[PDB]
Amino acid sequence: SGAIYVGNYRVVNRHLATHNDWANLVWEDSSRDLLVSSTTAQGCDTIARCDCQTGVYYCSSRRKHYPVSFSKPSLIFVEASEYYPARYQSHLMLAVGHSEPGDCGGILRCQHGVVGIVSTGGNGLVGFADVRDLLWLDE
Ligand SMILES: NC(=O)[C@H]1CCC(=O)N(Cc2ccc3cc[nH]c3c2)C1
Ligand SMILES: NC(=O)[C@H]1CCC(=O)N(Cc2ccc3cc[nH]c3c2)C1
Ligand SMILES: [Zn+2]
Repeated sequence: SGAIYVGNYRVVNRHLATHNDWANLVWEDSSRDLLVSSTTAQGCDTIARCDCQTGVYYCSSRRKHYPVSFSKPSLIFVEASEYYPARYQSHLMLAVGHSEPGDCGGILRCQHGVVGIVSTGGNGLVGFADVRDLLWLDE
């Protein structure tokens, strides 16, 4: 679990969105595993606007933060799960690191701010849904 709170927006993994997220829906993209909902209270998380390929992510299944080198956002095949059939997930970045399904929502940050959230993993990999291209989150 986990979310990004920026301005009047809440960014979550689409597969973990709640009834309240869907009732206040702003945008969603199944191919990216992202959903953004509106909030009444202002958030002050900062989104990175950069091309960093290193950062640190929070891993809830270890209660620890880990440094990572990750790939640029790209279209990657993701095997079927109980939430999606087998498909290409877009805007996904991979890195070597520990992740389990419940780690989804952990934030990846660089020195500029929030880069994305954990969305995939397995066998010593961790995949993050990028949010740096969503410029409208800042307005
Ligand atoms: N026309 C309708 O039936 C909609 C209109 C807008 C609307 O908020 N709902 C209720 C609702 C809310 C969240 C969720 C998640 C899943 N289903 C939901 C249903 C019903
Ligand atoms: N973005 C997706 O399509 C997700 C949807 C929810 C989901 O359970 N998965 C499989 C998955 C996710 C993380 C991990 C870490 C280790 N094994 C994992 C297996 C894929
Ligand atoms: Zn950066």
